[PDB]
Amino acid sequence: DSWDKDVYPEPPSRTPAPSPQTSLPNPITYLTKAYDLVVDWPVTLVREFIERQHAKNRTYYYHRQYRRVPDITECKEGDVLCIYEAEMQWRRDFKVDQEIMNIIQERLKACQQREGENYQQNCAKELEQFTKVTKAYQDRYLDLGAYYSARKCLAKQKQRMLEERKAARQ
Amino acid sequence: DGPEKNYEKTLAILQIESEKAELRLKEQEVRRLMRARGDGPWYQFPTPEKEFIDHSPKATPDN
Repeated sequence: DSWDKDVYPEPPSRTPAPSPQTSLPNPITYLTKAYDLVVDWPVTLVREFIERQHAKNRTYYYHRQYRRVPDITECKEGDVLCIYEAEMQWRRDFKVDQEIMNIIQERLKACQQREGENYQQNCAKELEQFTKVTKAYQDRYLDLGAYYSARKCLAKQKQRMLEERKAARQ
Repeated sequence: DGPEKNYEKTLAILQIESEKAELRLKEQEVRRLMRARGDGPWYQFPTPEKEFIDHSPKATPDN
């Protein structure tokens, strides 16, 4: 379980206790007990052996955080070095935002499947987060072309800010 | 080798290409200005030579 509930929330399961009002045996319970004893125990033993071997030959890998280079806004046009660094960090942030959108979509699908018949009521916050992140994504990356760039994103943001400022005049 | 090698190599390549483009535009402007008014080393069209003018006194004084 590398994943954490902070980024992939899951409500605690509330399963009811059995109430076997009938006298018949339960083939589901018998098959689950036999399935555990026959399949789950050897698989658990194999995985424990594998994990013991991994703990013997344990190694590590890291994350490689990048630091913020100067952006496209604060250096002169025609300077290909600053433009290159700003373009690379913008493409990096673009890919990160793609995966943020993927995380929100996974969260929404998990909410819908977990709630089932009550998805129209108790998935309100998941749908609200999905709508807000969709609106922000549409504000920053939507109309950019197949040659999307930091310069094009900046031009779109400046046009949107100009329209909002003009609307705020009246 | 890692991402930093390709990153810095791309930066060096971009610097070389940008300087070459700047120099090509400068060469075009310099050539245009020189041919418009020849005052630099280039487009120096010839002229009859001084060293074959006879400066000796002539048979006629009015020369």
